[PDB]
Amino acid sequence: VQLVESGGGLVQAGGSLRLSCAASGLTFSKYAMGWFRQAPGKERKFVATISWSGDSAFYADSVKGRFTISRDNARNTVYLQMNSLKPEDTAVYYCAADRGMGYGDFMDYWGQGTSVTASS
Amino acid sequence: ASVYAWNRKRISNCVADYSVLYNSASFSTFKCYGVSPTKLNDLCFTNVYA
Ligand SMILES: *[C@@H]1O[C@H](CO)[C@@H](O)[C@H](O)[C@H]1NC(C)=O
Repeated sequence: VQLVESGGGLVQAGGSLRLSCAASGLTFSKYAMGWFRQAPGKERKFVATISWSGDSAFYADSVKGRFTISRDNARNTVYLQMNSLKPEDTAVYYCAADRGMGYGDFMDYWGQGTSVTASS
Repeated sequence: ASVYAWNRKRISNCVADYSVLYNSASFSTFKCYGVSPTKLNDLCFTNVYA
């Protein structure tokens, strides 16, 4: 029931960026976790998703080499690292969970969405 | 078709390299049950009527 987004893209210069969500309403090793984003004008698009227990991970065609969807089975937390920040990554991000293997427009639990944006 | 008069064709005896889906990057609710998306490529059964 609890899946909250925090952090931001409040960057005065380019660099490594982190997002720190927490899953503290239900289990986190059963509900396959996910991470989506809605650009300011562009729709909710897939960013990353994880398996049930974190055993399988894959990304999109433009975020795979510069992202890190890190989950935490213990201590109830989850992070998304964004590396080599680019202007094509302006969005509001959501941590998510579902009974499948993430990757669903409608999840089991939906994040609030923190604004991450890269400006150079 | 729809959910009230859906058809069930035979899905076997034909090449199915489901990696042809994994470069899609346009789906919304790709989910897989009894199998992960990855491990339905190395092993995948017959009688897989779609
Ligand atoms: C269907 O179209 C999408 C995008 O146009 C593509 O990613 C997918 O591979 C296509 N599938 C088949 C079976 O043609």
